[PDB]
Amino acid sequence: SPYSSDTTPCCFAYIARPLPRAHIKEYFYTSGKCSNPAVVFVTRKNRQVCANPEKKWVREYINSLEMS
Amino acid sequence: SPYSSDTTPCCFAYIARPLPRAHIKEYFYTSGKCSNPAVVFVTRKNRQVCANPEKKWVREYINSLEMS
Repeated sequence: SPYSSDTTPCCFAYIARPLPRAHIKEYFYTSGKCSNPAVVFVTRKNRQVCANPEKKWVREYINSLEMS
Repeated sequence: SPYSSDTTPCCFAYIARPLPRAHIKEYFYTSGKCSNPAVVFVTRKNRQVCANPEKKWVREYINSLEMS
C-alpha cells in the first residue's frame, strides 16, 4: 500500500494515564510521519487510543503485549 | 465522540493532480488539527485520497460534489 496522497492513521494527543496492559489489547505506532509519533493502544473496545511513545510505561506495555 | 487521546483521521501528502470529480465520490476534510489540513476525496475505491485544501480545483470539486 504505497502511501502517496491519502489518509494517514496517526494519533493527536496521548492518553494522560498508563493504560493498564490488562484493559488494552494491542498498540499501533503511528505511521511515523505526522508530527505526532506514539503508540495507539487498541484496548478492549480497541478505539485507537494513543499513549505517547516516550511516556516510559507505554513501552512497558508494548513489550508486555504479545503480537496476536 | 469526544476526541482526547486516540487516533485522528488526517491526510499527509496531497495528490499532485486535480482528481476529476467524476472519478471521486466524496471528500473528507481532515479533523482540523494534525499539521496537515486538506480534503480527502473518497473516490470510487474511496481510499481516503487527500487533495490539498488550497489547491483551487479542490474546492471546485468539493462544492460540485453533493453530500450523499
